[PDB]
Order: sequence, then C-alpha cells, then structure tokens
Amino acid sequence: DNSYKMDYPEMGLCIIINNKNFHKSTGMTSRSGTDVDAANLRETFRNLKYEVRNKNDLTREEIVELMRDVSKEDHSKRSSFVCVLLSHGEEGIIFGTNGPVDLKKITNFFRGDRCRSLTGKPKLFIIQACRGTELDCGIET
Amino acid sequence: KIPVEADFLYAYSTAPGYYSWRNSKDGSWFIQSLCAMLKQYADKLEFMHILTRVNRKVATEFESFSFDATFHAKKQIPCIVSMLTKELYFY
Amino acid sequence: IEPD
Repeated sequence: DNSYKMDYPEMGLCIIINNKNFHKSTGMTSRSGTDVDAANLRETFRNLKYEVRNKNDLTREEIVELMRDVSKEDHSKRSSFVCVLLSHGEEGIIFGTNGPVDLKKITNFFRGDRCRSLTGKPKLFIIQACRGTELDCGIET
Repeated sequence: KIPVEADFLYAYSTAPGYYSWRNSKDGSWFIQSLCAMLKQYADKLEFMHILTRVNRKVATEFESFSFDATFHAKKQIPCIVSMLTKELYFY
Repeated sequence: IEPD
C-alpha cells in the first residue's frame, strides 16, 4: 500500500557506468580504485536480483546514447530501475572520459512521461562523483 | 496524474558543492559503505533507513589521510535526495 | 586519499 510493487517478474536493470581513465584534455587523474567499487556494486545488486550491466570508460556522447537506449527499452516486466555513476564530476554534472554532461540530461530520459514502462516505478540514481571543491574539516566530538 | 519528476531517488556520495573521497585501493568511501549496508540490511530495512546507515558510516568511520594538508583530515557526508512517493524494500 |  505504502510500498512500491517489487514483485514484478524482474527486479529491473542496474546500469553501472565506471569511468576510470579520462582524456588528457579533461585534465583529470585516473580514478584508481573505481574498479573495486564497480565489482562490489555488481555483486551487491546481483544478490538483490538485479540484471547488472557494467560499462567502462564511456565518453559523454556514449553516456547519453546508452541512457537514451535504456530508457527506450520495454520495462513493463521490471519492478524498478537503478543506475550507478562512478566518475569525476561537479555540481549537477557527471564527467565522460572526454568531457562533462549535465546529470539532468541523463535523468530526463526516465521522466514519468518519457519512459512509460517505468512510470510509477522507483528510478534510483547512485552518484559517486565530486559536486564541487569544498573541503569539510569536520568538528571533533 | 502524477508529476513527471516523481518516483526518483538520487543517492549522492557527498553534499552539494563538496569533494567526494576515494581510496585508491579500497574504493570510494560512499560505494564501500553502500554495498556493506545493503548486504547487511537489504532484507530488513526500507531503503531510506539503509541510506541513513550509509550516511552515519561514511560520516563517522572515514577521515582522509594525505601528505597534502589541503586533502588531509577531511570528512564527508552523503546526500539523500528523495522524490519517492512510497517506501522501497529490496525483498 | 584521492578526490573525485
């Protein structure tokens, strides 16, 4: 009643975009350790019964194309949708291997009115990336 | 009708405007905690409560170490942005 | 530790 229906035939897709190496133009150092994360995610969502699809070092163009095609799939038999983004970033922006791409442009493909098969279904986006250059020095307890 | 922006959940690794930390060998603080909390609670807690555990783990168990004072002894708190209309259970 |  107060919970999303999670008993469809399939739990849903889990798209993991793992960007480790960035073009020198971007000027971003390799994201060492991200492979460990991607593998950890794969195994974690596999146990949660998700159809995991991993992708590596995608350009901004490829990220958008991938998301576009995924939103166009028929999710009628899927309970939900999960997308994990591992890469460099800024506020409201995620980086492709060759450059940045607005997070909004990616999520719009899944809007309740642009992806009818997922309307009313939980769309989860896990973002591991910077959202600026502020440093939290914290406070002692 | 339902809003076109409804039923979305954005699980950010860090607060708006801040750096997100990653361990070159163990992986990013956020992803490590997330997978661990999901493995330990995905069969008993609702997702918002799981992510809260993730917030506490990242916030209390992690502190950066660097030869560069600028990135040394820093903290991080993940950011849960939810436009969901119902509770989410992975089992 | 490295920043993202």
